[PDB]
Amino acid sequence: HHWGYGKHNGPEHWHKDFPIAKGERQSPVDIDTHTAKYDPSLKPLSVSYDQATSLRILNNGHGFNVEFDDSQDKAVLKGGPLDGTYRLIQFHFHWGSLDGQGSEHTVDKKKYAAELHLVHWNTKYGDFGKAVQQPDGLAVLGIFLKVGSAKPGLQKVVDVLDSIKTKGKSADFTNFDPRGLLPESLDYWTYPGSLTTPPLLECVTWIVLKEPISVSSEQVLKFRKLNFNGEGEPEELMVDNWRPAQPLKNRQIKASFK
Ligand SMILES: [Zn+2]
Repeated sequence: HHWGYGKHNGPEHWHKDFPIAKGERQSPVDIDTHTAKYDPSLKPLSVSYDQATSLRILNNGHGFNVEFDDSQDKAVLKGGPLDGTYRLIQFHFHWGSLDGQGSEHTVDKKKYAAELHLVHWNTKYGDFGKAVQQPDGLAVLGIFLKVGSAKPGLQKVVDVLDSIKTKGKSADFTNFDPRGLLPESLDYWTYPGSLTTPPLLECVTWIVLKEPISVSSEQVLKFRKLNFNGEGEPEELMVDNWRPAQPLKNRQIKASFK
């Protein structure tokens, strides 16, 4: 039936409804740090989030999204391997039922507790809908989360989860600053890939940050209390909403650092 992360509707079943699941540039992938090619041509990333305007937080049945006003160049990403300006539209996380799993991408086979994705679309295309149809339509910034000390900037998000426990629930979520989720360093790996949830379109330039951010176990615990189900239905906890690593195939991962 509808895609999900369960035994009968999980990742291994997706290809039946979305054949692209078996495509040539699918994500996520395992980052082999020894075979990644350091590229001197890669410029530094430019993250301009000081004018960012968040509007709402929503439980979509497979995770939660924090949405932003993308009607103007308020929160943009440029530089790095990107040509042009990319507007922030929303961010979401992927996590596990246990601290030893949860991330989509892995580094030398290592899995992190969760992975944050900041989705941006190329302004040359006019709207998100047109952008996903292009090979250079999206730019997604991936950040790993490890369990350790608490991330002060994540608490606002953690506190509002009670309000959107079930599928379809949404809440006002204004004045949230995404800068508080960024690691100290901006060194990264980059490769051409896809969305990790259906429709799985191959329109993404992935920018995966080397440095993980730390969050407390109490913080990730609250993520695990969300529900996949709608109100009044049998409770199914939202855990392990991650897709496993796909074949790299004809692709080379480049590093911005040595
Ligand atoms: Zn994602």
